[PDB]
Amino acid sequence: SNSIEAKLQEDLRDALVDYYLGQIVPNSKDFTNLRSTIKNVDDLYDHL
Amino acid sequence: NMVTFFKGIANGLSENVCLTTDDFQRQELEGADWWTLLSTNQVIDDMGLVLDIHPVWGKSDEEMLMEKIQSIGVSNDNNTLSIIVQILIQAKNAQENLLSQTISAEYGVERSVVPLQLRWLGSNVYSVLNQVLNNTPTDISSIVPKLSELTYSLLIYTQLINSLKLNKEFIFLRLTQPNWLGLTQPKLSTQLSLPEIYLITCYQDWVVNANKNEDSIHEYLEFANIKKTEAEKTLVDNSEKCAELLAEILAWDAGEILKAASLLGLNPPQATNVFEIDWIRRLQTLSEKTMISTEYLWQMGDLTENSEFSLKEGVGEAVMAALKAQGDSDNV
Amino acid sequence: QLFSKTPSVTVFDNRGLSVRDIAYRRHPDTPKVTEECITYHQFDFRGFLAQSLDPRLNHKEVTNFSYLTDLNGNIIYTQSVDAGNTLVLNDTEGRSVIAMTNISRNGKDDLSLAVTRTFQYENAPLPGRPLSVTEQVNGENARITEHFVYAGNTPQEKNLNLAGQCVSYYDAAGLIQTDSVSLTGKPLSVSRKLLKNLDDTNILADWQGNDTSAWNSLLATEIYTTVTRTDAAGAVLTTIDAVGNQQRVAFDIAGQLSASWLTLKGGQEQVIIKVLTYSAAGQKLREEGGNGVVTTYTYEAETQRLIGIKTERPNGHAAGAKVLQDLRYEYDPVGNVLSITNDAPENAYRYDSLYQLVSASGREVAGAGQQGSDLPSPLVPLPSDSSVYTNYTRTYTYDSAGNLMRIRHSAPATNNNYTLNITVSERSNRGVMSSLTENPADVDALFTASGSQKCLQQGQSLIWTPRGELRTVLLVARGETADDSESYRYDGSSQRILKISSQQTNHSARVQRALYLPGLEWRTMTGAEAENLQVICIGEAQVRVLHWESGKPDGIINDQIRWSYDNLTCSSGLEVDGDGLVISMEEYYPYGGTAVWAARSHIETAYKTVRYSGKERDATGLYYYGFRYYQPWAGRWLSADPAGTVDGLNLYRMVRNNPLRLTDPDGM
Repeated sequence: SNSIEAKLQEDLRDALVDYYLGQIVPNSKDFTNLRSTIKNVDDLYDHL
Repeated sequence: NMVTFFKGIANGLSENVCLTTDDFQRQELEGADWWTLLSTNQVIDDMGLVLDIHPVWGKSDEEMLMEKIQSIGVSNDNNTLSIIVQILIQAKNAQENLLSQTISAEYGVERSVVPLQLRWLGSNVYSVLNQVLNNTPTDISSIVPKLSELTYSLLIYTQLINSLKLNKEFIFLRLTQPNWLGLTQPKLSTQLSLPEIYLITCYQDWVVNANKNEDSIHEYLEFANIKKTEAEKTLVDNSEKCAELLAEILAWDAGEILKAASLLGLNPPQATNVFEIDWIRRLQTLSEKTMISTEYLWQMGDLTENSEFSLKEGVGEAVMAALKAQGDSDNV
Repeated sequence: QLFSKTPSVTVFDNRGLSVRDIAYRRHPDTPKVTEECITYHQFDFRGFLAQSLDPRLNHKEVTNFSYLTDLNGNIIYTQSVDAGNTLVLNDTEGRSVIAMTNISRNGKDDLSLAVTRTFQYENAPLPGRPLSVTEQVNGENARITEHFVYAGNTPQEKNLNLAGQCVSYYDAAGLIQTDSVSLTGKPLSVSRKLLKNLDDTNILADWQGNDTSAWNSLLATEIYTTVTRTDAAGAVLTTIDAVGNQQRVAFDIAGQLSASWLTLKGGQEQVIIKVLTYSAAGQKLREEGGNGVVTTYTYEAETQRLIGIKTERPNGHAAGAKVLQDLRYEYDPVGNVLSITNDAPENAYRYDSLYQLVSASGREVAGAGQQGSDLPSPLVPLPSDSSVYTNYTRTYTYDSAGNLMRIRHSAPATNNNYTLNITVSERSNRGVMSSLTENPADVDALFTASGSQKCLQQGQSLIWTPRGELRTVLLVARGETADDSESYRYDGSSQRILKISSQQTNHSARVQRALYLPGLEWRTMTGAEAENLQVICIGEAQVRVLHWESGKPDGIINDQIRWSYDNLTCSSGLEVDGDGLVISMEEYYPYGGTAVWAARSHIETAYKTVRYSGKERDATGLYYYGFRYYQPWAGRWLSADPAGTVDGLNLYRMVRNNPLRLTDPDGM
């Protein structure tokens, strides 16, 4: 079933999340000053 | 045990198998004694015995006995030749049948294939009769173990063949066509290795699993193998025709098969050795598992090789395509 | 008991048919192993058994059977490595049409050995009943082995109740002209005519062409008709073997036999019984024949396991009080014997958990020697000695599959100890005592494509025929002389209607010809002075009687009547006169070799041939069992019957090897 792959996309969520915390936080030329945003949910509001 | 073999064979050879000058100076046989002629052009022994040639699908009983005389022509008369063929064939039949009846059938031997059993031992009826007379060893002391080793290898061959429930045509065409098999080696008779055994396995497997008659398979193998090797290489045409025939035999895409040969680099495309068909068939098994494009199924080998990503992501997507399409075929 | 945990099981597929045999078999004196006594059974997608095996062939990887079938899936043409490929073929209406067997082992097997028989029928308006059948020699001539001539419906046929009926079964061995029948449907007479010379071994008994206007050349002068009268109960009022033997019987208020009186040829008719007592089970209890002895029998009334039998001449008998025997017997829970004894010293037995016999120690008569294909001399007179039947041990051994191994023995009273060992096929039931051949794979060459043996006891002459029947033989002879040979006629029911043997070269030329008929054996040992004599079915199981037409005895009367002890095995082990003295006592192993053989007088040897198992001896020692035949030195059938498939794999499987496991010997 597609359910089988339906995990992958959560993995992709995690990937994005780390790309935020790992790359964006130190590499955000945007938002370079502002921090907080510790949790995934945050940008779902702030820019998503 | 061995003495009882030599018992019948040593006496019966002298009794009936000894073909004679009068047998070749019969009422119709005018002029020069064919017995002498064949006792010159070696076909009949000085003991009158037939010089038994090994059977092969390249010819047949009377075709061989005809060519035997026609290749030189001590008589030009078709009548004399043909009836002499009748004479030498009755002689050879008696010779061979007697040897079959004499060999310990208790060996678990089907008498009907004794001469081909001999040919798998490489040996022939005539050389058997030669050794038979070389000692007439109807006694335990004169039986040299070289002779009994044949029966021993027959114990092997028979337990095998008895598990096979062999057809004489199989062994006949086998020894005729090792070039159709995966191997063509000098003393397979003794080497008896795993490749040969697996060839037997996959051969019989294909036989039982195929959609069509065995001779239709032999026809495929003629039309593919002999046809490709008529000249050095000779068979562009029968790529598709063999692929479709095999598709009739096995129910799978001829086109897919042709492409399989293409990626195998087999030119001409006709997979025509038992191992080649078996590989192809394994590909079909993989198809029966997952119905994926065999191109990619084969491309999958590179995945293990890393060192690059584009092929990897491509085939990855291919696996997803398989997942969706085949899963859907499994679920819709 | 160690017999525990030997159970039988059955195990099924999801169709619900038992995919294997299971037992749990232990040899008791080596109790650590219980055998792999289990075997393969295989059934098609129609649920019909395609295969089953001897386990001993399974790792040998060679198959044992074939079956072939129609729509409706009935078996047609079918083989086993012992039975050979075989056919009987039948109408839509199941009427038989043709029969064939004896086909070789290459697969291109030779039906020129088909041994054919085929069947022929009425036409419209008549319903299609079989008027005839013919042999066909495989690949060759057909000859009309019988007709079944159906009557019309004349007032005559009404009178005779033969309306539409077979008034003339023209047949092998001649004709039975069925020529009167009762309103009770019972026959009332039938002219059994033999052949024009029934001792002619080669006149056809085949009934070609228009009608008996031809076959008058072939039917007998021996118009040895039978005639009959009947109760409304259908029990026999009287019946008369028209050569002159006749019978009458009477019964109790319910229907048990109370008396019978049986005319020997043209004589008076006399009662067989002096005193009678049954059990309430209708089994015997306390009887006195014309013999005038008290005999009595004692049993477990719950089961009629006879615990014993006693005989005496009673006090006040014509020859006074004299005990003649007092046998006692012992049995297991399922009811296998374990020992017997008698007085006027004991014997005892052992079996596999399978109840396959393994031991039979007892006492057996000195001087009889080690068993051959012979009958010894009797001890004469009957020993009063306490000992000449010296104690001994004997034992049995058997294959994993349904085949014997060996009999093994000691005679410690004389050190006459020995063992018998059987050579047997790598691949079939074909097998014999190892001195015929020691080779267990040569041995299989010795048997026909129908698995009958190619040659006799030690290679002597034999021919098998249609109806499968052995029909000529050379039991033993000097220099291959035919003057010691033997041959038979039988009817289509295989009724062994006539013996014709020679034993006369430089010998008494009394040609050993004997007829057999309803009520009758007629030994006709003709030409020394012809010894021609009848003996009658005084019963069947039988009292027995004799009448010389010629070749009179010495010191002995014509028409003398004698009773006999067909025992718990019907074995006629003792014979007694009308005066309560024993003529002869004899006994035999389960293997059928004699334990004892004795008589009070010597030429009494000539007068007794029905013996152990209650069956007829053939001349050498082997028994005419009754359709098949039994060899005692081998302790086996000398005869295959693959129709035993209903009850076992081995074509020569004798019996459940404790023979007393089973009740009644027809000897097929």
